[PDB]
Amino acid sequence: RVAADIGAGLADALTAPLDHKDKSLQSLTLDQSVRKNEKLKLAAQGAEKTYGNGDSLNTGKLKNDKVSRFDFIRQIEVDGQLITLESGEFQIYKQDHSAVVALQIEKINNPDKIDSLINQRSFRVSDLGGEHTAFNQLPSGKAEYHGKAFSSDDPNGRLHYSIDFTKKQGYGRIEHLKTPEQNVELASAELKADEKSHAVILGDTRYGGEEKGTYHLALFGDRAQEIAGSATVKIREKVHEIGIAGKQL
Ligand SMILES: [Mg+2]
Ligand SMILES: [Mg+2]
Repeated sequence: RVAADIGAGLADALTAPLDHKDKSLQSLTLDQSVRKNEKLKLAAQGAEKTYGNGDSLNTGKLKNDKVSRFDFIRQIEVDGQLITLESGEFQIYKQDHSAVVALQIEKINNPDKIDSLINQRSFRVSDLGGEHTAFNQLPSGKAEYHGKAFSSDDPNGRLHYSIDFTKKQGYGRIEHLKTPEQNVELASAELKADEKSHAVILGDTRYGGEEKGTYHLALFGDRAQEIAGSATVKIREKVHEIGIAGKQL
């Protein structure tokens, strides 16, 4: 009930201009969710907007600490035809300094009939952004983060994570997902700078006392108020992706 209470933010995000006085995070650049030859149509609450690579999503209009959901289609022009490559649901979790996007795919183009769709489900974490914390401007001390872990058909996992800025080390946990084996250790890993000199943590996921995949957490906010990113976990023969985001209380 509370999770489903997203106000009128979906229609508003699709139809309103960026207003930097709106509640932060005010916008997210869409880069991973739509590639340069593609277009992404998001629809909800009676509205629709077309996005291309590099376009801004107006997260300022969306509810904080909730997953906002949009129906999407992904299209491309190929050989004189407008082809739908994917259709599904675009899920975005909004915080004060950060946002993370996951895509639940429902249909893809038929590989043998490109202008028709077939059912084929998958789930991936795509865009991740906000006010990145500069690695050279990290806060002092330590911090604990609480928030959401969301995977395919399961938005009710929890994230708990601890960073010691002085030791430049982080570790944490994914809890409460319905699939037991998704509730991985986010094993201790080094806090370091990425290519853009942003503070990030790249670590292993573990379950059953073995490595099962990797996780990526980026720090956001001038005091690293928040973290957001993704985790992968291999369960049987399949790799599962999990969106994760949290904030200091
Ligand atoms: Mg544009
Ligand atoms: Mg930067």
